Amino acid sequence: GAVLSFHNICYRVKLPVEKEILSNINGIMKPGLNAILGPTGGGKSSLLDVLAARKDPSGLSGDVLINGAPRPANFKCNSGYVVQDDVVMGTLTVRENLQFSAALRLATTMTNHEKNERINRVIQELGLDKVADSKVGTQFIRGVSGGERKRTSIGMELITDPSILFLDEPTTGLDSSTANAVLLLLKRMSKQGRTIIFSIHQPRYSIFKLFDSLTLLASGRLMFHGPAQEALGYFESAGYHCEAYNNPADFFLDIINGDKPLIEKLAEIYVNSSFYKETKAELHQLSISYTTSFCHQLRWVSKRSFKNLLGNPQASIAQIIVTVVLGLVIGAIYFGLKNDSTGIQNRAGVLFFLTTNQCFSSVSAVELFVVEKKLFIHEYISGYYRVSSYFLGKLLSDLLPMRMLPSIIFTCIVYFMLGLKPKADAFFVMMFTLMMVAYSASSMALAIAAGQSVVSVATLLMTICFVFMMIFSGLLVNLTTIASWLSWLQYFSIPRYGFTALQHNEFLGQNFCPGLNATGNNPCNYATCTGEEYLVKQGIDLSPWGLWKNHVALACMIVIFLTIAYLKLLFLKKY
Amino acid sequence: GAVLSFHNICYRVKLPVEKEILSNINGIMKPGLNAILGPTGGGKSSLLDVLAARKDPSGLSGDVLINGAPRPANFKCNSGYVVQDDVVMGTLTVRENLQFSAALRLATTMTNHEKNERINRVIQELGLDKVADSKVGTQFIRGVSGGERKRTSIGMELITDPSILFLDEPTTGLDSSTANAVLLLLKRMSKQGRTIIFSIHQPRYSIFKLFDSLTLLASGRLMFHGPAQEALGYFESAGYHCEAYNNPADFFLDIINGDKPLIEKLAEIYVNSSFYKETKAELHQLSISYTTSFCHQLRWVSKRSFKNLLGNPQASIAQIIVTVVLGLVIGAIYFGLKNDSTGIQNRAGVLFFLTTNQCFSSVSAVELFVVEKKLFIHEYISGYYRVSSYFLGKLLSDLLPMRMLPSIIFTCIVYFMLGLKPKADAFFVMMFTLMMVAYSASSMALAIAAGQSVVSVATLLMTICFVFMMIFSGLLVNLTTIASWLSWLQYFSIPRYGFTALQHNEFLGQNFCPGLNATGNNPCNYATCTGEEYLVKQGIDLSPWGLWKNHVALACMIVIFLTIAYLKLLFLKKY
Ligand SMILES: Nc1ncnc2c1ncn2[C@@H]1O[C@H](COP(=O)(O)OP(=O)(O)OP(=O)(O)O)[C@@H](O)[C@H]1O
Ligand SMILES: Nc1ncnc2c1ncn2[C@@H]1O[C@H](COP(=O)(O)OP(=O)(O)OP(=O)(O)O)[C@@H](O)[C@H]1O
Ligand SMILES: CC(C)CCC[C@@H](C)[C@H]1CC[C@H]2[C@@H]3CC=C4C[C@@H](O)CC[C@]4(C)[C@H]3CC[C@]12C
Ligand SMILES: CC(C)CCC[C@@H](C)[C@H]1CC[C@H]2[C@@H]3CC=C4C[C@@H](O)CC[C@]4(C)[C@H]3CC[C@]12C
Ligand SMILES: CC(C)CCC[C@@H](C)[C@H]1CC[C@H]2[C@@H]3CC=C4C[C@@H](O)CC[C@]4(C)[C@H]3CC[C@]12C
Ligand SMILES: CC(C)CCC[C@@H](C)[C@H]1CC[C@H]2[C@@H]3CC=C4C[C@@H](O)CC[C@]4(C)[C@H]3CC[C@]12C
Ligand SMILES: C[C@]12CC[C@H]3c4ccc(OS(=O)(=O)O)cc4CC[C@@H]3[C@@H]1CCC2=O
Repeated sequence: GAVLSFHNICYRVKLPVEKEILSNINGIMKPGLNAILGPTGGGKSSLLDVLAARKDPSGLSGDVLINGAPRPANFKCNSGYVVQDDVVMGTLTVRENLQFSAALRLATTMTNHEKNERINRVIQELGLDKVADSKVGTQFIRGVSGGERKRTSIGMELITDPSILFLDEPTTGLDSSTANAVLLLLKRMSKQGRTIIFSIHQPRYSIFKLFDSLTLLASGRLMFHGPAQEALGYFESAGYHCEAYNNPADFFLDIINGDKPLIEKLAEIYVNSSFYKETKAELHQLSISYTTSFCHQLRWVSKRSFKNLLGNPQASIAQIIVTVVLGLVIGAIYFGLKNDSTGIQNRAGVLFFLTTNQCFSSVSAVELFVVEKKLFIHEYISGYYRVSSYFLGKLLSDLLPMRMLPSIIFTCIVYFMLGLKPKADAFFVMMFTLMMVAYSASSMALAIAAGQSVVSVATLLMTICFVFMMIFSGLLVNLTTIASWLSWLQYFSIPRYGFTALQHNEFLGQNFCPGLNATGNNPCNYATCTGEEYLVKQGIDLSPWGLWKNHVALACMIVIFLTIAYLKLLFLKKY
Repeated sequence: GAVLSFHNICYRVKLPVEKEILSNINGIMKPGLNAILGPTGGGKSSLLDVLAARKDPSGLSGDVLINGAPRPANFKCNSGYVVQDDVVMGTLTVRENLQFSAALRLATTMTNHEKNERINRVIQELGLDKVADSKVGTQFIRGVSGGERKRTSIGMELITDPSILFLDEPTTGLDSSTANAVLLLLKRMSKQGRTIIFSIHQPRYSIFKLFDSLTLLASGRLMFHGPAQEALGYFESAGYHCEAYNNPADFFLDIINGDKPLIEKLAEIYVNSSFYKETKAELHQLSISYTTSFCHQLRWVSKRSFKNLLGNPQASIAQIIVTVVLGLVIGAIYFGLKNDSTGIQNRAGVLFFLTTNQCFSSVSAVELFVVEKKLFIHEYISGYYRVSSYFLGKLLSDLLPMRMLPSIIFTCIVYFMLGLKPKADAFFVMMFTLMMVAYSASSMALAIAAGQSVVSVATLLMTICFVFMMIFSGLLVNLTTIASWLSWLQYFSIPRYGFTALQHNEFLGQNFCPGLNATGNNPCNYATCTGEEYLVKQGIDLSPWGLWKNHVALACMIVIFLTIAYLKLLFLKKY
């Protein structure tokens, strides 16, 4: 089968400040059951990642040679990597997660019936039949414990039918007789050609027999590499005796920890050993395309995020409910506005609140998008889909429906309850304008929080930007008294465009005076008797170009921010 | 030493829907080294909690008898409980955490020098000298690994000099030769009278010798209880043989898992065993005050939260910085307001924004308070302090300084930059009013989010309430057109009181007309020529009672909400 091999592996990590993890490991793997066993945080996951082509190639001083020839281009297609920290999506069922992996990472012509057959096979083999359709962990719903979740994580890669396999701590938290079941499964599979590579913590001596090739790492340096049955012989020759300890693994790990630095002494002793010579001799003897179409990747990512949204209420149902309640409350407060000395303040207040609420709502959904960062990274480097597919899928999942909906709710209730402009064109223009401001706010939210780690800083920055934009809306300050050298910032406010468009189609045919015919017989200034005078004092144009110009400014903002978000994703250091 | 004993322990957990965890355990502990070893999620933490008096006594059908006499009142004073999930505060150093525990849970007359001596002793013994003053984990700052963190958690109770000790999975993630160090320490201590009780996952056969009394739990039922050296004899008699397996613990746990339900068969076999008779025979043979003063508990909790705030920037430094920047920006935008046709809109906008920003800021700090819920619960049931002490400590830590500060910043910048009322009394009234609204918003935040689990729902509810309150502020809707049967809600708005008080001392001596002397020669209505006419149209009283009444309404809201928060804490199911 696959014969991975490496030569002079080294690595460095930037703390301008740099360190070395993994100092100079020289070794060969083989088809069968290979292993990496060493002290925690000594270089176990690091080496596994480096072998899996999952770290930035600005540190692997050295190489990797599959069967001699360099890493084939489909290497990430032909191998599975079981992560160490359970990147399984919490709001789905187990069977749906496995369906997801099977649908994306397998062939196309395979009938769905056979995919389900394989899924049931994995479900039985991993010991998951009871929780097969249960719900994985969530903050609201307590879910299956680590055992079932980790077995889910392992199944997600086991379903891929890989010809190479990688695992990082496959049994951490698995119960003693379920870890044994897992490893007996692995050993049974590792007799058909699959080259298994994994780390492990304190295996049982029964497990220890199953191994073929063993590798000890402690503080980067390679300590031993050879068959597990001769690990004992090596240490026995180098002045140690087995019989005192009964589980070889503990004898090995105690030797490392002292049961003039020792680690270097062990390293320089190994480099003097015959195994090293055999390693060097054979080593010198020896010397992206995705599976399924774009439409399919789009379909399946969109469906998964549909399921996630329906499963998560605090961003989907909570928003709709608070929107309905606010619509009703506002319909009650300002009910039946009067064309009177109060109508101007009332109308400006209503329009400003609708606009600013449409703006500030978008933060919740972008938080739900941000928390997917690590999951997305792991799914990408594992070769699921293209970046563009993930992007458009998330768009059609959340940004399209959950933001198009509240605007319809708000207009359909408020508009006729509050007695705004009574024609139809004004109704639909209000509806469309609210849609536009919602989408633009979402786009800015994405472009700010596309590629960020922590959700609290993203939220803080987003709220700061939105506050700065709404300060320029036009209600809080009369825009014609802002100084000359600061007015230019008025063009950068989404609420400005939205609120301006809303006022322009509302105030246009209005007059707020006791009797319009003979209220001008005493034509005092500072009167605002007609609506248009109020519109002018706020600095707004009157020909339809004012309204449509606001709309096109909003559309341009949408497109620009979406492209910026896509670029921040594409160039992100996806490692 | 202490001889805990129990009889007919049972428990139930409400899923109106109920289950049984821990079915009918009957057993004795003794001074020395006792243990609980059984399959994961089979009843190991549950029993330990029940013995530790840490579950609601609506399920312990049965009893616990220390040396025969019932549980003494200082039982939570004389025992330490090492939790399973690392409730150590992430933003402190290790030595400061241990100082905290030593200062609260030990005597008073002990000189601080000796407390530090004990701390160094524990630091050496637990293997923590290197990270003794490092920083525990944080999102912003990567921190010491679980090994060091778990040793910190264990030290926090080991410093108490307890005459009884409890541990739940003391070694999960500890390195093989550090787990061995921990357990050799425990065994060495368990020869001086301390009655150690702990669970464990897959101990080594070397460790297995150290035990004195063993206890196997699998699906609630008691499987075996007797010395670890005769556990083998029991199973050997009941048709099993040891030699096939080399680590007794794995032989035991494999027997449970099948290496006609078996679990009940084992239970009914045990109840027929001689050990059961000895247990029954001896069992039938056998048959809160805090340490330090209030001032001291207050001092130390306040100091710890001081350290936490300084260590956390996103709620302490970020707020001050954004406040300064907003102060400068607002000072620039409205610079030098004019008593002119725009002054009314400008002034109302500035005052409304200041008020609503003071209101909406309080959410961050209350989030930081909410995330302390589980930590507070664990520290209370462990007998650190009184509830009132924790409450007043958190108040003097966060609510006092971090909310008193921004108001001073805002007034000192904005007030003179924007040319508001130019006397001093108005300056200080604005300052005091902003302080009051800040405190009232914080109080409502606490009373809403005192005793809540998830931070996202608390934030959502809080923002909904704040939005509903500001809708009634007076800028967005003219309060005299709200219907009769909804006006009463105007008294429930903090922004209403704050904004009203701010407008009342500002608009009072003002007139917004071209030339005041002969602008009334054309006395048209809908003019708002003087400020007071604007004040009246908004429905505000003019005698000083308007201003002071707003202040007293705010003070009453503060007191009411603080008492409500304290009651929600006190009656909380602190188990
Ligand atoms: N990205 C990183 N940043 C900072 N330090 C790192 C980074 N990667 C490794 N290190 C450091 O290198 C040392 C070894 O890390 P390593 O990844 O090999 O532990 P590990 O293999 O994952 O052990 P385990 O699998 O049990 O968790 C660690 O002490 C760690 O501090
Ligand atoms: N408060 C509870 N609510 C619901 N179920 C519970 C509760 N306490 C226990 N259980 C149930 O009882 C079973 C056993 O729980 P238990 O506490 O004994 O696991 P455990 O001892 O803590 O195992 P481990 O220590 O490794 O975590 C679990 O399956 C759990 O679902
Ligand atoms: C019902 C209306 C009037 C309440 C106002 C909206 C807020 C307060 C309500 C509306 C719907 C509610 C949510 C409905 C469903 C769930 C799922 C549950 O497992 C946890 C609570 C949670 C997340 C609720 C939290 C509170 C919530 C968001
Ligand atoms: C990176 C982000 C913030 C880029 C900001 C670009 C925005 C502000 C740009 C994109 C298109 C631009 C608009 C293009 C056309 C018009 C119509 C014109 O008669 C007035 C200016 C106006 C309305 C522009 C204002 C600025 C504008 C809206
Ligand atoms: C638009 C303007 C005002 C944005 C203001 C952002 C400033 C005030 C905020 C944004 C993100 C914040 C940073 C977030 C994380 C860290 C890392 C930590 O180890 C030190 C504090 C530090 C560096 C914070 C300091 C305050 C900070 C820089
Ligand atoms: C739990 C929450 C909603 C408590 C609500 C309490 C509020 C509404 C209470 C607390 C203090 C009260 C105020 C105390 C004093 C005055 C001054 C008086 O000349 C008019 C009534 C007025 C203004 C009261 C109105 C009601 C009031 C504001
Ligand atoms: C209340 C409001 C939503 C949120 C408000 C807000 C929220 C945070 C804030 O500052 S912040 O520190 O929380 O970042 C300031 C403001 C000022 C006005 C703004 C709106 C007026 C109408 C509206 O619906």
